Amino acid sequence: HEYAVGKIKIEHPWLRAPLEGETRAQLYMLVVNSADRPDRLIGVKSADFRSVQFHIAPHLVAREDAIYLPPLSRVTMAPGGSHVELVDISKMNPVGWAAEMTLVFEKAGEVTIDAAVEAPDAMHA
Repeated sequence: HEYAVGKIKIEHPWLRAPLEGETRAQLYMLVVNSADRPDRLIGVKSADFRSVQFHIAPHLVAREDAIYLPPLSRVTMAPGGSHVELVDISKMNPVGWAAEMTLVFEKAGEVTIDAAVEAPDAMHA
């Protein structure tokens, strides 16, 4: 599933469902900036959770609340690598469903995605 707005593409967003009793989960998506100018992912809007923390290379233990995207760049995400932490989850659809959220890019604007809800220990897709 690809989403696109402006020169931004978001490929195959998916998340690990939170473990029973837990309120955090990891989300993974390929973000591509095909513009000759930088962009910034500055917000993730959802009624499902309070906030997000981006963990991106280099220094994956450090977090940030936006992602600066250089021109002609991408962020690849997977378990053990770059990822988004969804923080203070109040509700999440079942495994096999999707979670609706809106991404806000400073230049490209807003796109609503449906991130696939995968098993809590899923490694792909």
